[PDB]
Amino acid sequence: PHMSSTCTKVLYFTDRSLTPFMVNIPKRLEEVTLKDFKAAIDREGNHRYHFKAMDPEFGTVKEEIFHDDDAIPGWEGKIVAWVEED
Repeated sequence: PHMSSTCTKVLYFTDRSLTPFMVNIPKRLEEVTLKDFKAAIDREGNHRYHFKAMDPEFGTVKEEIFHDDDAIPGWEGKIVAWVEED
């Protein structure tokens, strides 16, 4: 079963693993929201979400995002995220 090109691949780290997980979002990227990431990683409970971003002032940072509806940062079809127990 084959996927479309409107994939965005996500690497995510978890509290409970040393090795990242890789999953895909069936959205482009300018379309992915915390809602979609949430679903994709399908972990349940209370978590905090931090994402690889570039801020023009601080450089590369892990920027926390909270709201289902917020857009999430990525680059060239890739998202990098960290999940924690909250």
